[PDB]
Amino acid sequence: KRMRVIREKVDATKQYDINEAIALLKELATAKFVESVDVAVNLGIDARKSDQNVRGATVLPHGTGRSVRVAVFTQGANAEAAKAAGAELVGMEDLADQIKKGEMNFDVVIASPDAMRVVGQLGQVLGPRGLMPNPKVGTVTPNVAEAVKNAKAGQVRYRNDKNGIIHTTIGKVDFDADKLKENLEALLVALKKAKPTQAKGVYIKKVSISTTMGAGVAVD
Amino acid sequence: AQFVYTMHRVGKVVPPKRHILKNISLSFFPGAKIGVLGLNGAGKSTLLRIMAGIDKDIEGEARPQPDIKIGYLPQEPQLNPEHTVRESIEEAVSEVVNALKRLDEVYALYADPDADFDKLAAEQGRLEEIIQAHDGHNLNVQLERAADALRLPDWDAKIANLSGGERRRVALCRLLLEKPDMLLLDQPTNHLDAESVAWLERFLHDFEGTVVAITHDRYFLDNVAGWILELDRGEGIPWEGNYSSWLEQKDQRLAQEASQEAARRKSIEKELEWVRQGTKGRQSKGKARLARFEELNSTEYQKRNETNELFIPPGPRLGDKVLEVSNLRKSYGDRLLIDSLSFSIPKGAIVGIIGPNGAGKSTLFRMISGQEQPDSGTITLGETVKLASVDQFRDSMDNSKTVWEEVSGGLDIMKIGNTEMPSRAYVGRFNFKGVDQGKRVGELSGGERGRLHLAKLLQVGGNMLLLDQPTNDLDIETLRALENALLEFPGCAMVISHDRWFLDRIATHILDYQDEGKVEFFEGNFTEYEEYKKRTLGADALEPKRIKYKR
Amino acid sequence: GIREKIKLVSSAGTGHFYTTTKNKRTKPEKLELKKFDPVVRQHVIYKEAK
RNA sequence: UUGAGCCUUGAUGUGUAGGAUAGGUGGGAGGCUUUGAAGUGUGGACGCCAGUCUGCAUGGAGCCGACCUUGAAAUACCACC
Ligand SMILES: Nc1ncnc2c1ncn2[C@@H]1O[C@H](COP(=O)(O)OP(=O)(O)OP(=O)(O)O)[C@@H](O)[C@H]1O
Ligand SMILES: Nc1ncnc2c1ncn2[C@@H]1O[C@H](COP(=O)(O)OP(=O)(O)OP(=O)(O)O)[C@@H](O)[C@H]1O
Ligand SMILES: [Mg+2]
Ligand code: NA
Ligand code: NA
Repeated sequence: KRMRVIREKVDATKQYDINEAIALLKELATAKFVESVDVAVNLGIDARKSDQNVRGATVLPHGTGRSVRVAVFTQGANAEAAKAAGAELVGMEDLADQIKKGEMNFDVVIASPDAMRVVGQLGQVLGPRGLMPNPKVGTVTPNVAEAVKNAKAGQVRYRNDKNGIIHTTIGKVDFDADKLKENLEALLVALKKAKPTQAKGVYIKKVSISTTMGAGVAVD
Repeated sequence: AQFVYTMHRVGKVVPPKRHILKNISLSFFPGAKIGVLGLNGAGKSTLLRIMAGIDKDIEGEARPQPDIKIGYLPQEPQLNPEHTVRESIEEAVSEVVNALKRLDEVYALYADPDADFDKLAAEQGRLEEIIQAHDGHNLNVQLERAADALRLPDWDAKIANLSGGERRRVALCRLLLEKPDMLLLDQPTNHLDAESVAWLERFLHDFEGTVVAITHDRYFLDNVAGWILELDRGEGIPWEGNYSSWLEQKDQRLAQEASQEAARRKSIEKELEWVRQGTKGRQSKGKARLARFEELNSTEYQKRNETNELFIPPGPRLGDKVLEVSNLRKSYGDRLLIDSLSFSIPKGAIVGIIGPNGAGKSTLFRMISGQEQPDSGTITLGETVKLASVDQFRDSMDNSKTVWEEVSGGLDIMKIGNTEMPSRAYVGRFNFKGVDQGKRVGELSGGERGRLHLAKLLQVGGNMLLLDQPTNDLDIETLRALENALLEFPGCAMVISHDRWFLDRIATHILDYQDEGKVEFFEGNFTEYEEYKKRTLGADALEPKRIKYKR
Repeated sequence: GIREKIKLVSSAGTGHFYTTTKNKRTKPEKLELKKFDPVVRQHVIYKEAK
């Protein structure tokens, strides 16, 4: 259907300005969905190499538009603070028997730098799943309010594809051109910070931004 | 098309002054498949040891492209006898396992605040990066998939208590788990059975990277290789084509070389006749012609071709009762290899023992030689029988000793049954016909190792032979010589092998292993064995599945 | 003339070497002797090289 | 007439367990198809032989997710791949 027309409508054989592409992105209004985005960027890194694998977290002015339920696996006197600071799933490390069984999914894995005795599944059943984060990523630290604030603001984590591709969300099209430009610039500068020790070619081989149903337009 | 590997003017010199490789200039391009041919001693394993970076002594320049991984499998894959199957396997993924253990150690940080963040949490990122470079967490599944695809033994099994074929499979799995871009294989089908070889050759055909494989066989080579590197005495000769066309080209090359050498002999004799004349007056004679004759008197390298000299000494006279087994049965733990096997060996017979890997082929030889004790007993030999046994593994010779010392033990006269034989003559009967007596056992090549093994183990003079994979590293020439020697044998022999053609050209009784530990015995050769199967056959033809490696 | 020329390279890390000959056929194992190293002025191990 | 490269458009990815061919993270919710089907008859291709992809014909509104007991999830796009 609408694909069999937007394929004719698109002219994705060129490289577009970041603000000359927002008009083409908004042109997709003829499609029916919630129209979130899946902005993807490349890198001059070899995912076979450990020292070139790129991972981290960011903070953006607006958010993803979806609530991410973050956990806090450090119970005790800090359990009340974790629950009242923005812990959508208040399950302590010693309280992971029942809340963990009840909640089969969430937004952000627990991050408790002052108490992280829990391992999880004994075989990477949670770390391998990606939800289980590490303190160096930015989740586990002495502060507890940091994780709650990141969950509320929808801080997104970078994941390195097999070919060095990094994918991220900005939200639905109800965000405006200026908001989109701000978020993509934040992502680009974060990638500039997180460029590894090897800088081959261009740190952004290609950058494209697309909706959940529509086309993907290069941002150059 | 950027190459993958390059050699320019690559040359190697061995003890004294012998140019095994002289001026080998070659380039290796992506997706290539090369089969390296040659006799037993040509320099194939040398060239692959150079290509692996292990040997830098060479003259010239050999180098791969940067950031391309070379997986080198030699033709002597070594493994840790203490290690079990998993203890040997994980070394191919050791980075992920070591990093995971370090993560386990690090996770006590968030328990106890001792040197909390600025000292090890940052390095936790490097550890998670080394995990990320691979799958890391989904690693047990990777290991299980590799074991399933390669039909590995269960991880609880040790490495010393492993059959040669499964040992080679373990080496193959540990090599391919590294996931390289250029495979160097030094006889990768040394101890493999039919299904394992077929799977390996299909995998090699599917392999995206470059493959350089040394093989003395022809059918697997026709399967895998894209072109051939002949690697004659000194010089490497590329070739596009199949094994039979390459063979034809090789005979033409050798015939032309023989003709040119004969013409050289003719011309040298003529010019010597001229040199041996007088001046006849006060005239020239001439120094230019003298110089031409002196430079014409040069040296040419004869082929060190083994050919038909493999000396199997005749044993004592053999009566009609040679060997008999009754209801033989053997099991290990819960898996049973031989169950209710009975058969008698008439004199003069060659028994081709065939079957899959670790089916019990070598353990049968252990029982016959008396080093193992069967559960159901009743193994017997005639009183005239004298046993000479050749093992599947060459790990019994002192690599320090020379060829002559190791074969003969230092005694100038060698006793073989009734007749005393000169040790040097006996050793030279096995193609060590020159100063090759002085070479060291460790410095010998794989095929020369097999030849020396046969020479050392046939001297006992038994009229019953128990040969276990006797043609492992041998080429076609030594293989044919051994086949002829086996045919001209008065006694009887039992040969375990995986070469169907070699077994078919000599076997008179087939002893074939099957599933559930049944060892079918068939008196006859392979032609009539196949005819019997066709006479009473089953309706299907599809063995393999060709599972996978990736994902 | 079967005794090729070899140099024993110091293991002290400096580039210093004694030089000698060796029967490369009868003695394939690499030579190893404790000789004086005038660079560091200590008797250290020298190992065979090309 | 070809050879090589590059960009697009397609087509393709049988381990075990799983409903049955599951490439990778996606990132999100349901869309798909009705711009005529979940199919039957037919033709080719792949085929690790289970099978899913395909040009057609009247008939053209129902196929999967979501539910989870599997290391992973459901061709439900454009993607740079
Ligand atoms: N240090 C040495 N001194 C003298 N001769 C040596 C030395 N090392 C190796 N050789 C000889 O060099 C020859 C080449 O051996 P190499 O292993 O390269 O042969 P190959 O054809 O690859 O063998 P194979 O196919 O049987 O594995 C052999 O005859 C070997 O004895
Ligand atoms: N002591 C032992 N304990 C347990 N299992 C053993 C022991 N010795 C051998 N095995 C196993 O029993 C089987 C017997 O194999 P064996 O060494 O007799 O030769 P094969 O497998 O018939 O032939 P090939 O050597 O050609 O592979 C193999 O699977 C081997 O790993
Ligand atoms: Mg020198
Ligand atoms: Na070799
Ligand atoms: Na064995």
